[PDB]
Amino acid sequence: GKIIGIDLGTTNSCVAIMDGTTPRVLENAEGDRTTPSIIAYTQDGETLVGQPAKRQAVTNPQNTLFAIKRLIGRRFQDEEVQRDVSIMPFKIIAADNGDAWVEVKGQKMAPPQISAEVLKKMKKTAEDYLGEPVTEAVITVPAYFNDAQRQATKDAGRIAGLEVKRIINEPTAAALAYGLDKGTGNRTIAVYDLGGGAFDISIIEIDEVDGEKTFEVLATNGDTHLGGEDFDSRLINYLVEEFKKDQGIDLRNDPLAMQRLKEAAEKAKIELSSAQQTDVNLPYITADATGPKHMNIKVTRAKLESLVEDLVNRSIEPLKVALQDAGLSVSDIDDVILVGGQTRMPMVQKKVAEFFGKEPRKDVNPDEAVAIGAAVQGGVLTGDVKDVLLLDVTPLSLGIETMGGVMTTLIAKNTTIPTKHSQVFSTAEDNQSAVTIHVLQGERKRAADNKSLGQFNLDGINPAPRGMPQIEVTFDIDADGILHVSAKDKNSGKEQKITIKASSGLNEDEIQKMVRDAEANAEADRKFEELVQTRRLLLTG
Ligand SMILES: Nc1ncnc2c1ncn2[C@@H]1O[C@H](COP(=O)(O)OP(=O)(O)OP(=O)(O)O)[C@@H](O)[C@H]1O
Ligand SMILES: [Mg+2]
Repeated sequence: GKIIGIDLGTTNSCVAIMDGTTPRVLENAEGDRTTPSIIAYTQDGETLVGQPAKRQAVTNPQNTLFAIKRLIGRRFQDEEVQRDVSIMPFKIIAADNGDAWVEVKGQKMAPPQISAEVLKKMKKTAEDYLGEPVTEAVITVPAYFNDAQRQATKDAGRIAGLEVKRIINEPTAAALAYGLDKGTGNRTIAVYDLGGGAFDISIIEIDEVDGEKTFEVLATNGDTHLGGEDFDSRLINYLVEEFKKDQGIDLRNDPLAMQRLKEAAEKAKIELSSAQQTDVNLPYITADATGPKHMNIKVTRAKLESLVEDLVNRSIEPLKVALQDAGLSVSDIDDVILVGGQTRMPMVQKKVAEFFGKEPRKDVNPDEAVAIGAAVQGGVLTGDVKDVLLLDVTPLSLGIETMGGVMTTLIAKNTTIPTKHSQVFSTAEDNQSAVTIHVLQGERKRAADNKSLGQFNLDGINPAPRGMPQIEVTFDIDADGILHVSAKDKNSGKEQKITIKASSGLNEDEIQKMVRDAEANAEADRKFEELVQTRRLLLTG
């Protein structure tokens, strides 16, 4: 029946549901509206999830899994995974197929199996509230997730016993949450998302026309090196160096001490969003030949700000890029929305307010907006939420080059995504053994006047006269906006394919110029195409 919305976070997860017109964030059994994305396998053979796992992490470093979102859908040889292997206290391994897996108590486990434990806890939280079984869910992912990362997140949902009705990206979710407020129509917003695992900025248009409120992503980009875990690392390094200065001991080779220090550092960071100073007090942190040793280090907000200032400042250039990619000025941004617990740092809030020249909206909850928006999307699917449309359409026509230097369109401009279209082409010359698939974007009929998106060859064509071979070309744009182009020789069975990433933005100013350019050249483009036609469309070598 009902469709729950789940924010599956690097650090914390959250589940919400539509209660008629208003979404409700649901509390787990401890009373908490968020649940740590932490999974622990205990000595006695049971699996802990959430705060119970978090509480015993410091004593069970090998078998307490966290930050698995950094691994989900990734290959073991991925740079981020290799970077992750050294710092993580649990064992990260290569699966037989090369994926990044984990090993706990001799058991090899794929990331989706681990994240499924967190999603199952979100599901029971909802089932407890509703008093009925729950199986339909909208699950969110970062806007920077690729196909493999999205697919692995869907698999995690299914392993949790959920029907994954939709995946949507976290900034769009936040925008749906904000867009519930009154007076939010026909505005451009900036979603500044500083979570545990990454920084992400999205520019989203919320328009209201003929009673329908539409949500469209105009630009997005992210940086996984600017997340709250990186803030923690700066403070941890400071505490390590300070303890060496104070007592001549380097804690880095002591895993138990480093786990306690990581937890204390994060708590000190959080406290310094409220206070001007805090005390990191860790008794019996280690010992040497002269007995036990104890840590007591005062950290001021000014010191923390000095340690992470570069991280905060590195979030500004991604903002400038997103605005360039949307073709907008800061003066076009009508509201700024902060998402993510790391945006509660006063320094972050001031830097964002300074850049946009306006205070971020304070009626958006940075810890819950993503889950709320996922629940809104669920309400759209059931009909509980009316007059709301997530708008994702192609900005420009997409096609391939055919004989005579012509652009042949496979997907027309303004086609709703996801979409799939195929057309059969043939060879231009007798006994042609290969064709070149040149993928093009734009509105002109001359292939050379459009943008080239990539190209690949299909060879192995059996000898035959021109026009006889049947080459099926398929364009498929998936829900992640990624364009998949394939060419298949129907008589030989051979196929080749490429993947084309989504554009980082949609610049309507420039798109409309291109459209007007094409309209201004419409008759000239027709005459060009017509006498090329005087020679099933054909492909050259
Ligand atoms: N009051 C605070 N001040 C500063 N940092 C905070 C505060 N509260 C939480 N954090 C930090 O925010 C981060 C967690 O934020 P959040 O729960 O939004 O992440 P997430 O959604 O799980 O991550 P992602 O979006 O990367 O999947 C952690 O680094 C945590 O230490
Ligand atoms: Mg998040």
